Amino acid sequence: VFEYLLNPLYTSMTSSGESKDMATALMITRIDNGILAHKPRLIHKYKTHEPFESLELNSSYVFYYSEWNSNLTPFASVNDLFENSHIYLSIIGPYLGRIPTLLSKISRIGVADIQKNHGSESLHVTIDKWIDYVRKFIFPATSLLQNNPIATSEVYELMKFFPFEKRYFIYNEMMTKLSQDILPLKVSFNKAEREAKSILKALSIDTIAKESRRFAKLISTNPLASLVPAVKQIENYDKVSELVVYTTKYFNDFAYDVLQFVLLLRLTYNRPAVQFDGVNQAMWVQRLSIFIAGLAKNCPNMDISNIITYILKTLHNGNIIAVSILKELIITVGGIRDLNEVNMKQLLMLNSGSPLKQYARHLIYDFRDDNSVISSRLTSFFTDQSAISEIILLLYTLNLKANTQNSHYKILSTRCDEMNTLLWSFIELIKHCLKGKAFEENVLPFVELNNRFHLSTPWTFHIWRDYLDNQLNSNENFSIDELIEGAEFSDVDLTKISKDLFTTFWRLSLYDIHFDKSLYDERKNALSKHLIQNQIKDILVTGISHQRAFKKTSEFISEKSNVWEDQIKIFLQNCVVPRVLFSPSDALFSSFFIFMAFR
Amino acid sequence: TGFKDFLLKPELSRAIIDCGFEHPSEVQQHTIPQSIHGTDVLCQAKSGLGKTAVFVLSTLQQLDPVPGEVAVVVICNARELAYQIRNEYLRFSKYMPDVKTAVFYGGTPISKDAELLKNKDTAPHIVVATPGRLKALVREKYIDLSHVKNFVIDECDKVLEELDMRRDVQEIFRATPRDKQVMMFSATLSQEIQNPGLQQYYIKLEEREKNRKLAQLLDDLEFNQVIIFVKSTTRANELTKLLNASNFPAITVHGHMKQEERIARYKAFKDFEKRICVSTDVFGRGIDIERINLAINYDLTNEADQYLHRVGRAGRFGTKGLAISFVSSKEDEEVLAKIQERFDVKIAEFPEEGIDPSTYL
Amino acid sequence: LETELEEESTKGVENPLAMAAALS
Amino acid sequence: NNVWKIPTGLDKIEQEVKKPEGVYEIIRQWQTLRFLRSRYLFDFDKVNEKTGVD
Amino acid sequence: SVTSKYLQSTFSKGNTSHIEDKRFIHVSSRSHITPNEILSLKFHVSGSSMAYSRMDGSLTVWFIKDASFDKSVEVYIPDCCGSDKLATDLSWNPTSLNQIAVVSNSSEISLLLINEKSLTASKLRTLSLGSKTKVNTCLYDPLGNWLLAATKSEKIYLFDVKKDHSSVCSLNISDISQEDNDVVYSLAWSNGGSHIFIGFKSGYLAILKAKHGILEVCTKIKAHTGPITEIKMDPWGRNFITGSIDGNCYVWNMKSLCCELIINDLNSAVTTLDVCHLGKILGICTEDEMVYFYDLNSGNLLHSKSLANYKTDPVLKFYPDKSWYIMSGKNDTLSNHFVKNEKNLITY
Repeated sequence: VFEYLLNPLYTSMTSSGESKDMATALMITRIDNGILAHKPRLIHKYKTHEPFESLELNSSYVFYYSEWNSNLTPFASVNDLFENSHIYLSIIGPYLGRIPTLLSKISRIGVADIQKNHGSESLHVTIDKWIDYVRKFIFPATSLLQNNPIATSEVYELMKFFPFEKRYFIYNEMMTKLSQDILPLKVSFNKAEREAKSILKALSIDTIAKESRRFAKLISTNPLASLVPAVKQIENYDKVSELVVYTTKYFNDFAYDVLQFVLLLRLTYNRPAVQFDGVNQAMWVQRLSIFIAGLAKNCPNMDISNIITYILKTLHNGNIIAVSILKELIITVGGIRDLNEVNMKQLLMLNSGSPLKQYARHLIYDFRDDNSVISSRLTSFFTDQSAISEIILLLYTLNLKANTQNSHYKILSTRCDEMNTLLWSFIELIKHCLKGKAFEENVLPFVELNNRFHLSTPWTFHIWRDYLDNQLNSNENFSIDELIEGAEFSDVDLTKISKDLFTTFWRLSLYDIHFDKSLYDERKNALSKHLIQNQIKDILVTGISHQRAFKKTSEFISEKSNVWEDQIKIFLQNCVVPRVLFSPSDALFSSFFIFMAFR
Repeated sequence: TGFKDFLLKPELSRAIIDCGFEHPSEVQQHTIPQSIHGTDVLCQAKSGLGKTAVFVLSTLQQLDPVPGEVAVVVICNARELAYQIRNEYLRFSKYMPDVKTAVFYGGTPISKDAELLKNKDTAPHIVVATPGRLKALVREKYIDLSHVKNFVIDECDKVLEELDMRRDVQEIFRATPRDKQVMMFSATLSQEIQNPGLQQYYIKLEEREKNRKLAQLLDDLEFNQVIIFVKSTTRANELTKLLNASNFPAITVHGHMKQEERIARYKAFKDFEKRICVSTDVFGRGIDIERINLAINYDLTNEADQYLHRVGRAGRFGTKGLAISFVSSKEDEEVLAKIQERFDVKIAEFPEEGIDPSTYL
Repeated sequence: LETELEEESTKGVENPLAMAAALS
Repeated sequence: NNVWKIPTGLDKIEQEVKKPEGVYEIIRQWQTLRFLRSRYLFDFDKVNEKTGVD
Repeated sequence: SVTSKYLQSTFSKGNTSHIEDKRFIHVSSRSHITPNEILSLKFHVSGSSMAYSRMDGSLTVWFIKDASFDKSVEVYIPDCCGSDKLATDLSWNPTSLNQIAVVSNSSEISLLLINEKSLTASKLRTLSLGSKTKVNTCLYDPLGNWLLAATKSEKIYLFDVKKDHSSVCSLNISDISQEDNDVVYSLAWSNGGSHIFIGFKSGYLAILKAKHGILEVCTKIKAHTGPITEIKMDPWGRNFITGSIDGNCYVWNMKSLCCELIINDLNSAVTTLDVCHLGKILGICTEDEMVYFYDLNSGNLLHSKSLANYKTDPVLKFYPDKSWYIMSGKNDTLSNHFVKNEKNLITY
């Protein structure tokens, strides 16, 4: 009776009347005497006592008492829909779910009503009012459904218009206060939970073909009470994590939002972070972080923005879960392997022309090149709300506070070094994904970095040397000591040292100070389809450019050496010892520049 | 990357690193540094401590690949062990493309082995084999060992105690250059054979309630994998048929069955393909499975040592686990009483209300 | 009906799949 | 709500450090050395596995 | 329960005949090989002709005149539409009694009029479009008023069949989808050419208006969470059935466009589906090599079977003028089904 009451209001919006003219039957066609002939199908009408119409294969049945709808008047305006919801729906109660079609109709009415006045100034009024309505009448109903994804898809298609704070309010209230203290909701939640655990006990590498579909249906229909057992089971078991990340490919946006919700729930639940024994971190942080990284890697419609706001926020207080999630995100999605163990030949190839570098990286088991698209997506998540500079400064100034703690040295050294490597790897990712003008736009330019925050000079140059070399080489208009002008260079004590030597040391690199020319030939000879695109477009063009660069740099160093114990002391003090203690390439480069630059 | 302290080839280092090896055992660090120089080695160690890896890394170090030249010959006792040694050579030679490995054992046409030996695409520098088949190849000049530099004999005790095996290995040894590297490896070298956290519980009940009880336990306990110990093959196969009928994926392994299917199902369950496995005491010793977290002793054994061997399949390398046993007769309680006196362990009676799941994970 | 429903909800009932459908 | 009440901004990460100069009265020596590695490196022979010789 | 007994009888010892084609006698000779395929199979409207195209390139057409294909002539023809190129889709042109449209994943649509006196299939006309355009699906408005040709991306063409196939209109797929790299998977016409139903790969479903020859986007609903495999329409014109690869099969009400009935016993992907000419029984061919027969009105399973690893990719089609259905057999061989004494369900 309610659906008949509401139908004419529903057709007036979400206009289907213009599309009503497509419910017709195929004409019976027959070939007689060698010509086509069309006829209509013939049916007859019977009257029965059953209320719902039907059509049993030749004839149509109808309810006999054809004026039962005489005493009722359909709605004329959504306001009447509210006024009569308060009577019929407050009676039907949580059982509205027994008829899915009503959910769809009311939700589409809501969507069209919100879309009708996108321009007007009073939109927030209608948004608040529909928020209250969906909170009180529809969401408890949709919590009752049984393996029926599309209805929840519709309700969420309406919910998409709210601030996410409100969606979290509704979800959490439904979880805490309305699951208990209401009977049919409690029954449905308990049934769904028991069924979810029953399925979770039977996930295998061999039975995934059907268990994945069943789990997808069950999670998509009634997520926020069937997800928590799954979240715990992957919180402390090994392979269920990979299995779940495999089966996320199937559920709709509602499951996605609820999944992100319960992830924040578990990440914020009150419990200890460090292991009971000592300073070792607990055994769930790692598996949860692996899960989150797998999510960011595989399913690309996940929208983990709020988790990244969690990171950017809770790093301020030094939460270990933030650092861990960041490490696993960088290493799994981005593909940025560290430089702890590198043979001298690989270390050499790792800074050369493009193809030699690519071969070196693929040899060191690094896959940053093949992951360009998803790395760009993640850095786009980071780009919004301008988290880049805040995160770099946070990581840096956090490692210092880690240096000033008190513990056993055997853990202090390892912690400090681990933070250092994490920062280095993050900056490698940032330089890989943000190029051109976007870099200079969202990476906090040099002089502020070095004068306001007092970063140590090696990190400053480690960020800016590539961009400075690029702006110097092509656009020969500007010159060094101008594009880096104004820097205070605080710990340097530029007295009693030629700033020419300073900037000539830190500006350069290894690629522009050493030409082997043997590795190029080795690669060219071992590479001899179209012959691999003609030896990768005659890789040797990069070697030619490399020769030109070597020649220009050596020409520079000639006049510079024509130009230049106190200096011999301060040079070691502030120029080669700080440079060597960095990653290996800085050490090799300090070695090479010690020679070929002096008498 | 402890093997990086070994100062070996980088591609070999990557092939070891992708094999999960991170810290060498005692026997590896004690033997590989000296075997790399080409000295003969005679090794005795406890089984399963990575004795194959020693000489595998050694021969992958000392080899300089020469086309069509066989320098490395390994002789074993079985065909499946030969397959395992060639698989080890393959997982060790991932980053070595020029080197080629081959395996020789009975049951295959000798002409196919010959033609693959003549093929340049399959001309092997490393050959693992059974002594009889490789003897039949050398004596027919199907393979040339005039340039062999490395001779490995695994399980050398059985190689030298059996007369046919020692004669075959000596015929292979006399056809090799005398100035070669020689290595023998075995877990058992008697004196007679060139300058060489676990939780323990029990259920005392009657037989006719077992089938429903597990159907409850296997329903409530949170588990990765479950193993079911039985005393007979018929009861085990029946319980597996019923469990698979119970929407519970389960496998069965025991005697009275062809070895092929035993290896097949053993390997299958090792790979996390199903979550329930049932076996008699055939796997009472030697088995190594990590993910088993919950064990159900359907029928107790006769002696305490067999029960401890059973429970050893859980809590591998000092990890956490849960064990629960069935008691249905007098000798069951007898062995239950004897295990505590020998092993100093209180096997309490399993409470009805269940145990905290975190007490075993 | 209320009591039976609440009990069958909170406690739940084990659906016998192969329970007691054999012996030995 | 709590973890979303934390203030985030460029003005808060400044946390200015301590100047290299350290006044004069096995972890404390480690920290003081890490901090003094930049300013007065060549005055390091005096350490010799003992208290910082000032 | 009459329908269940009818289907059981249709699966009996007799009441079944092997369609004797080239592949059938080939298997008979080589068995008493790698199965090529059946790319597509589509009846004539009047229920008195059949056509299909294997992967070898040869398209067979039968002129049904008997139940067990006794007196049914067969115009076998070699690899039409070029020697290198093979057919992928065909439409039977409800206007006349002989014309056929065939597409071969190329920029050429071939219109051939099949003759029954001889065995000659004579090319009547060829239609061409942009050189890069690679269309692979053709369709006919069930009144023979419009023709549709679709690409795997970025082209949709509609011709007016009345005025000598004058190119009426076109549309870029990126205007319909508005998502990341969508590829149209299945198309279907409404009963009486008024609207075109399109199922993309990303999950969306779109309804285009094609009233007076000018395409336009009416609506788009996020139907499924995986690629949509098939889209069928009820012959009475009250609901349209959607089957996906995520394991769901829904039936949408036509007047209101909202889900009304769901098939829930399914636990695998759907490769095809079909509904009888009476709009009563719904046949689902899932991906685990199994067929199901459901009841449209109630939604409960009424018959199951098992392909048993014979001809992995199956095909199902219900006659447009009788309650019989052609179903694949063991090795890419067709297998008719009937009862031999019941032309329609009502007679039963």
